[PDB]
Amino acid sequence: SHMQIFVKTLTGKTITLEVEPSDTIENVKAKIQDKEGIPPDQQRLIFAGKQLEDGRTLSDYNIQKESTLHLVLRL
Amino acid sequence: MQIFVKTLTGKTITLEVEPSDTIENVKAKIQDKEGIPPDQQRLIFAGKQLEDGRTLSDYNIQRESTLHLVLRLRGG
Amino acid sequence: EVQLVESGGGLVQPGGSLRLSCAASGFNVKTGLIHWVRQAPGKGLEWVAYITPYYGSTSYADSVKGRFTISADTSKNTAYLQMNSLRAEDTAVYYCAREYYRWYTAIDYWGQGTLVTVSSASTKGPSVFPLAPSSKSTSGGTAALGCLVKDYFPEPVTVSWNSGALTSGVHTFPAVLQSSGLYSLSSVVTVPSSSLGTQTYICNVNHKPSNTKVDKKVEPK
Amino acid sequence: TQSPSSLSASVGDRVTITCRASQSVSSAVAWYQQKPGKAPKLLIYSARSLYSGVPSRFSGSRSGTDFTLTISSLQPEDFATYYCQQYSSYSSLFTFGQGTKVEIKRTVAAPSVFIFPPSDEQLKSGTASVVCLLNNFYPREAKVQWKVDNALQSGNSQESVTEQDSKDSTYSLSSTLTLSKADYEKHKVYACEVTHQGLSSPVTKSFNRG
Repeated sequence: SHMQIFVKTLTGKTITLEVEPSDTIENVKAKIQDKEGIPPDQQRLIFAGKQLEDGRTLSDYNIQKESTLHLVLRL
Repeated sequence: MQIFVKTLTGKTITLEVEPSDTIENVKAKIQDKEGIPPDQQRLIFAGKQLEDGRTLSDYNIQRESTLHLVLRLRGG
Repeated sequence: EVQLVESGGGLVQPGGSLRLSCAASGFNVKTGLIHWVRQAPGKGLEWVAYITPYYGSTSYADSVKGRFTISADTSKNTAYLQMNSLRAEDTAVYYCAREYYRWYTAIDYWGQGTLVTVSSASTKGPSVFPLAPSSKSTSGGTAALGCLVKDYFPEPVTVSWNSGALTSGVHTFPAVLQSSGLYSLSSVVTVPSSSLGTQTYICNVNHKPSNTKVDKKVEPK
Repeated sequence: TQSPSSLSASVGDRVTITCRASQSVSSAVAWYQQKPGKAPKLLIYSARSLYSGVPSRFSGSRSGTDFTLTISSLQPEDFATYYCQQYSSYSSLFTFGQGTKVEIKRTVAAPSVFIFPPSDEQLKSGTASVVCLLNNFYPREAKVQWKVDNALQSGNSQESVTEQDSKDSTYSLSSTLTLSKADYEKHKVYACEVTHQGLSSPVTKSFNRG
């Protein structure tokens, strides 16, 4: 069932996440909030150079096993 | 320089590259002989996964160094 | 454009064997996996086997494991299903299909399927009998007439009315497997009452597995 | 292994098919739509994401251990059979669930009942088939009982039903009663008795040998 993905900040911090392929971008951010403390309100995730929409899924964007995302914060 | 790419069948393949050659360009070189698109290729060295943006010299790969290849045939 | 074309289907005795072929085009089979999946007439889908052509690794359903051998030939771009120790319950349409990593386990392209029928019964041409229209088969402004296509093996059979002219109001019923182990079906058409006194009616039955071809005129009784 | 189960619905209805699941099996669940005579088509992959070209009225969801297929408002072309597919990482085995056939609900329509005596051609072969036809009825459920000189028959007849007609949403049924010429010749009244929701009481169509 579960996959492992990486989330890279631009501060040079890399966090490892446990996600299902079926997981939604919203749950991902909620998992980021769960262990990191950063609000989903203030998160913006990048994969293959594109921003990921909340209502869609990991699989929507062909995010695979041990793929890497970037996390850009908003103000 | 010369490097070896190792599969999972044990069928190790030879290769020829420069240090300035990108990771993307290496996967394209394996495609030319193996027939597998770069986006289905996962390349490994020293324990690290290799990103399609760095060069060979970035991860500091030398002549006769071994790379490990994982194929994305099943997703999930 | 992607295509999968299966072949090799047909008739076998219980205990016998048969080889299915699955020719692929518009893509290379070594970039993913190929599956066989079968469907018994009137029943659900059943996964059979898969191969990953690039490595040669296989996997098999329980109901099939000790007797089927899936395999691939990369140079021909074809995949095969070698079926041994065949039993009646193996009767089905067999599809091949492919999974590509991007669809996370899901099967995205499927062929139209080939028919494998396993039975001790001998291949046989159908007998065609008229279903005569009459007062016992009219309601209001229309009459029913038909053909009974009886005692044939195996499927399929094709029925056309008046060499293709009559296509409206035709009901060709699904064939039933009789107690004898042979197939029978009905083809009926409803036509206006008053065309029975002017038009002739001829059903055209083609049974390719036995090269039988019958035309039967249906007169009113 | 089995026949699909049937769901009756109207154009515009919301339908939620569920796929019972295990802890062992992976959450990479796929859904297929299959129409009579044709191959299955992929709708949903990875439990809840849309295959290329699938309309938005199709969605997928994870109800804990179980997985669901939802069609928010049913269109005429959505009336078909649906299958879930499961995959286990431990065994590498794939499994398709039972399959659900969604058919079109409409006002109850009684059948037209016709009967056909055996042809002379068949009678000379030493066999006798009587065929009883049920035309354009809804719903699909009907009972056809054969009668020979008012003896109720069983185990000498065969039944077939057509797919729901795509234009008027009715079904047709053909049933054949077969006897030997001899046994046929020893009796007079051959009757087809039909029970259906659209009938006040059973309708009988009969004929006398000859």
